[PDB]
Amino acid sequence: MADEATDAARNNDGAYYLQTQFTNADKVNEYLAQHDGEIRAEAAADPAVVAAKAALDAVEGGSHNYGEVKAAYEAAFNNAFNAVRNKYVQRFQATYNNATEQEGKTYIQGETPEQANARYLKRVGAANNQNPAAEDKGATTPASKEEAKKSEAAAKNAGKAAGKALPKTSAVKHHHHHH
Repeated sequence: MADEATDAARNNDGAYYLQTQFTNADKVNEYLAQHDGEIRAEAAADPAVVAAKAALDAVEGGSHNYGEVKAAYEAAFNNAFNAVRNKYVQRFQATYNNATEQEGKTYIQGETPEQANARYLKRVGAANNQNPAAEDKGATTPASKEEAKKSEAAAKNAGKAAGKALPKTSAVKHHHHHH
């Protein structure tokens, strides 16, 4: 069970270069979306990615070389997914330019903007070797451990009661009384 995968997703604008949808990138995304399956499968079937995941399941948690295989797995994944998506959109546009240009063009490049980012990521320092890795028991926010007891007291004050007094005596007898 040395595997755990919180798939949480990001259906949001994520252009490393357009930073939204600049230029005619809508028709790009439309294709990259329409074939997101074949693209994802190719990227996930790349020798670097299969090997890196299968090595991760053998070194996970933070086990030492973990940081390396983690960085390699990421690098190779993004690398591969970029490379497949790139090669397709490049073919697609340099076919669906039929009108004046790039029709039949076997002999000219195009490059892409994400390609300048993706160039940085290339590692294939393990290959071959593919076994399965997904079983995370869901783990959909466990509000385990939630309580707040408290039980306090204070302030006994400890006042006093009273003083003492006495009535006067009657050290008088008559009030003269002459005749």
